[PDB]
Amino acid sequence: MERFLLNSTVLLYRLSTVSLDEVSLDERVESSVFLAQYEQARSLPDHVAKSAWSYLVQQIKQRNMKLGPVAILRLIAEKFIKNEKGGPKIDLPMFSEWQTLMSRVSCLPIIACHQVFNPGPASQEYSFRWPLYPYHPTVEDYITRECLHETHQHLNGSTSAEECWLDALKHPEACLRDFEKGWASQEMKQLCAQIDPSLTPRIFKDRLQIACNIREILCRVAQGVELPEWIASMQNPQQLANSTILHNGREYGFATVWPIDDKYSQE
Amino acid sequence: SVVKSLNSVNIKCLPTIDPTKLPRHEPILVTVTARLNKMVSDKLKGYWASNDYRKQKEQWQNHLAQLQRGLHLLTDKEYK
Amino acid sequence: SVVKSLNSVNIKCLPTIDPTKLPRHEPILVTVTARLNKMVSDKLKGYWASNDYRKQKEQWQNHLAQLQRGLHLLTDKEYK
Amino acid sequence: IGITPSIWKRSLPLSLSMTKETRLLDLVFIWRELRSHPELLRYASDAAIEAVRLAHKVFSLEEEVSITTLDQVFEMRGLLAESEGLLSELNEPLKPKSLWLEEYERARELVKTTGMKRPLKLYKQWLTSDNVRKQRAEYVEVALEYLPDEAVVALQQAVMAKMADRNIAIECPPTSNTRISQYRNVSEHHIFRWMGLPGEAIEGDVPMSICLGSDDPGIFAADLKSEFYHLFVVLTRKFGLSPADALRKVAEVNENGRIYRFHDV
Amino acid sequence: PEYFSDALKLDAQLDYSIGGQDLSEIFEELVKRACEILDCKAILITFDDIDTQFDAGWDVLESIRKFFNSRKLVVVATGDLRLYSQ
Repeated sequence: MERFLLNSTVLLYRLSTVSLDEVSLDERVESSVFLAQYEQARSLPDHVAKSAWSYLVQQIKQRNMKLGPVAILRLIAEKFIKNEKGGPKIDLPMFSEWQTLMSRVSCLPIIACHQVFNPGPASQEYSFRWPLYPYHPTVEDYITRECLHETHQHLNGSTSAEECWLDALKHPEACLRDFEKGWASQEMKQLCAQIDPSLTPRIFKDRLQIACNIREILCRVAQGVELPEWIASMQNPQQLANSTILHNGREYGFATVWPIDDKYSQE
Repeated sequence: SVVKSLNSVNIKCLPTIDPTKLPRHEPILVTVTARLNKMVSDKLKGYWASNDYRKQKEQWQNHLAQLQRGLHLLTDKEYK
Repeated sequence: SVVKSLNSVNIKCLPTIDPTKLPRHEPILVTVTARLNKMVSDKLKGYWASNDYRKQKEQWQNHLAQLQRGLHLLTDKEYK
Repeated sequence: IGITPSIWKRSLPLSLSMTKETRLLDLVFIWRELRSHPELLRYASDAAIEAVRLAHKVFSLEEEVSITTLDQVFEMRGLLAESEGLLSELNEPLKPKSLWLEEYERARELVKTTGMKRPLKLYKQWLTSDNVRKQRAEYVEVALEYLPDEAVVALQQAVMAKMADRNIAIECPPTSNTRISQYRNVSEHHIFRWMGLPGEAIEGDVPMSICLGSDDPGIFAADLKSEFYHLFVVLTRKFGLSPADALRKVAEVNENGRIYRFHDV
Repeated sequence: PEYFSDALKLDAQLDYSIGGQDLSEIFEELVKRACEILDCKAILITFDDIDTQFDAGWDVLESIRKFFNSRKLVVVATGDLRLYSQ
């Protein structure tokens, strides 16, 4: 039920256009998410969707949280992921409906939230590279004893799909050439409209450029460095569509310095 | 005052070590190495899981581990 | 009498403590934190899951833990 | 969960003895796994009635306590005694973030919450009451055949369903260990019941996962290989199994020690 | 080090102004509860003569000055004040 708030075009439209000054969006998210579930899983009756959303709001309030990605990712991480012998592993009974979640919501944000608010055993070293798998001793014994066998593994592209988003960030304009060449074909014209009806190549560049600036802006919060004192200029998320903001009439950039040589990678 | 402008040939200064503001019996090495090991690993922690992090950290750990035998060799009750 | 005037900007005063009216081998710093931990715990109980009750609590628990890992050496007789 | 109740009753007095606290935990438990049983209700109903009788003897209480309250009291016995709000004063300063503060406050908050502290106050007497602790250690007399032969089997098959669901293996002692003092020979050992030998498996049993171990064989010179052969011999001779089929049954036990190995991957 | 986690304990009665491991803090409410239980406004304690070994009375002087301070507890001392000076 929480996958809608993390994968829905209609919320993105109501968040990529409305300014950051006002804070109260509890109504505008509730109305939007029901449209989001309407266009994603229409087989759900309204009252089931109404109550399930009402419980979600009520469940958050009892924990003294505020509705947002920092709080929603908490709920999913504790609902699905639990520590085990191998570290963070998905619980076996809930695995099947987790796989449904992966079709709409990426795993990278979820695993990060679980580590922060529920660390591993004795702070044991853990670098995340592979998607989480449920642990069952019977299968684990068989796999180690007799290895798996793959028969259809498309080599080209990326190792998985979540990292291809990172590769897309490395080419904010070159990936548009793939988009523009594909957009000439009628098949890609319909497929793009299937997800969001108002999807145009400039919007695709709009969102990718916006996603690029958000990564840098929030990185400065993670690194601990103080805010670059041009955020006061930006109050509308659309202003992040040009990789440069104008505050007191001078050029102010968004790109920051990262400790890693390759700032665009899984780690 | 000396160390304030000195932080600006590149030099680094450990925070001042006062034996009075310390346990009465702890020798100098364990105190100074605690200061020394704190930043140098924190400087490594400044990096985020880079390739050079693992090489420098593990070789640093061996340096401390091989010196742990003599950390007890700063006098004792009786030899064993 | 001085603390009476202060209790009656806001300034908080901790109750007077006496090393003679205390165990001989218990240092002052553990005692001053004991009285200091008395009030902060009491104020947290007053909130009882009000706004940002967890925020102050957890930042306090970690701070007490970090102090505890430095409290053994102060009472420790020698180095080990 | 291995010994057949008929075998267990061999050469025992007509009425055994056990501590009241161990008896009360039995009576509250037997109600849990028998009221679910559609035909073994008389035993469940009688147990629930007389467990309430025993609770009055132990807690010395004067008001009414139901079997539901007793179960709620006994489900909170896993908490640590020194958890705040349970035995120590509720208003105490917070301890400095040990690995125990998660345990200390967890048993604290859930006790405070649910809006139900009546079972908790019963539990404190179960821990820190002079009379209750003395009454618990006072022994009681229990009939040997309190439950009929089939009734005990119902509990054992209930354990199997629960633990096989949790998928928890069982260490089996060496069968050369004549420590039980209940089996006439090795062929009657309960390990054969778990593995599913015809003529030694009780109907309705839920097969488990059984690993192999040799800790206290009770003999002078022993090894795991000797125990492995001991199991293989009995199947071929006493139970009449072909060597190819006999090995597979004992091979399953030897492999379960590898499926549930504690060694890191 | 393991003592401090066992320290800090609160005085659950009368909520005195002193919190911690001080035993005097933990003593007055016991006396007052004893006094109301024992239907008295105070308890009289008698310390006998220390003529034989006055060195034994040093702990009594500490116990009187460090813990015997409540209004609802009366103590009768004796001996020779000159030896206490010694």
